[PDB]
Amino acid sequence: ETIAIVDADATAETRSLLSYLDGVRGEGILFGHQHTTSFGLTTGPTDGTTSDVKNVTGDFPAVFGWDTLIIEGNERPGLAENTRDENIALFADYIRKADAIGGVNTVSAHVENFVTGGSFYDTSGDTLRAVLPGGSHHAELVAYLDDIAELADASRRDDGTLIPIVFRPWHENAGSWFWWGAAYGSPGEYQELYRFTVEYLRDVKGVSNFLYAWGPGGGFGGNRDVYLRTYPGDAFVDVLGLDTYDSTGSDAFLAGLVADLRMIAEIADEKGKVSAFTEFGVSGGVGTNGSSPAQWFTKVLAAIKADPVASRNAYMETWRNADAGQHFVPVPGDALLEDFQAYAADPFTLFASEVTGAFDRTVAAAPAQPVVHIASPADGARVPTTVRVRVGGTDVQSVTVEVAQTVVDTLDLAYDGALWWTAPWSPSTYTVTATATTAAGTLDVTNEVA
Ligand SMILES: [Mg+2]
Ligand SMILES: [Mg+2]
Repeated sequence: ETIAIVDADATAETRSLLSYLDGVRGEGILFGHQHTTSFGLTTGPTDGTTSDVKNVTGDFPAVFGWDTLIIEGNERPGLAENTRDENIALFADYIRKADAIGGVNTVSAHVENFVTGGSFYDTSGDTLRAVLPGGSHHAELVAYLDDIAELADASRRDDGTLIPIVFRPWHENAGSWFWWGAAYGSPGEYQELYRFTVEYLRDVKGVSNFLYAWGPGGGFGGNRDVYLRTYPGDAFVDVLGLDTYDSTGSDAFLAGLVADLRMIAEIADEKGKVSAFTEFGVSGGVGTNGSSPAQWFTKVLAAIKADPVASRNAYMETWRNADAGQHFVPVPGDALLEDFQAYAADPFTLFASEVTGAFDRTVAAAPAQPVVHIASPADGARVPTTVRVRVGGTDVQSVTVEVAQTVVDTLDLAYDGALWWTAPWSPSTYTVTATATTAAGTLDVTNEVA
């Protein structure tokens, strides 16, 4: 078997996981839970071995979700008193335990606001643009990504084998609740953020156990044009996702959801990639500060199962069981408990003990697709600066840039020794076209800038 994978030199276990995730589509959907062994309402103090899901269904989820907030010391097992390095050691320990249980690990990144010192919910500071290549706070993103690379390398089985992780950075960017969202950067600025993240981890740090997930949000009504507006590209994404919460349980909701789920499944099928329901749940959760829409879990599942295309999604993850006010997996006292248990007992939903042959497959990577993109200035950006061009997946002889408004400037770039071909530029709508002469032929790309 030969598969399209973002990291063409990913570990055998990592290519196996991507193979497994595609093959499971339409046969069964893996249930996922965020912080499943680190936050619980029925577990007592957590140590990476107990889960609310296990306690109420008799099995751990098939997908264990985590966050880089652990590294920051803002979420258990991470502690604010700890160094980032000991938080990383705790993080890797919990991933190791999940793997031993038989689950698949996924990691999101609720990244701190580098500019303001605030949280991921602080949308001031112009932080997205500040962390892009050439940005005033770019070094801080680099430091943050180094910690992630460190975590990836610490995530090893007892025998030394790297545990595959589905890394899902910069999620829900079609909305504006996070500082990396749609109101704080053009689609092109977001794309360069995502591309840089992949390239820094894979190419500069040599991370080999990552699959890359991208999930811009939910509620697209099956509109591919809106959904793919911020699509980073085939060379950057392994898993296409969708994040949708509801508390109505209405026919209108389920119809819109099915439309989005078949949309992502079609796109993934066409591209030879995987699609997944990356986040789902009752809005506000199922606790005292949430809702109990009648039979919500089984209604969602029935709507998915009834559709032969919508059901072609590898996993569906719900959110963290923080406290009585805010939790997403029902516990005794919650009206939705029995319905979740019914959802869990459905043969279509897969839990930890039902995950088999995920990591031991023999599969080859398709050769990496050659790419060129202008990292600065990003498409849609407002502009002395440095033009940065990335050429990946091939040997490069030269890179030339033409600025047009009629051509007003021609730049010959030089390789910087690590990532970009660059040149100085001293600049009402410019067109910036990069042309790379490579061993895979001529590649070009055009960014439009104000
Ligand atoms: Mg590598
Ligand atoms: Mg089941």
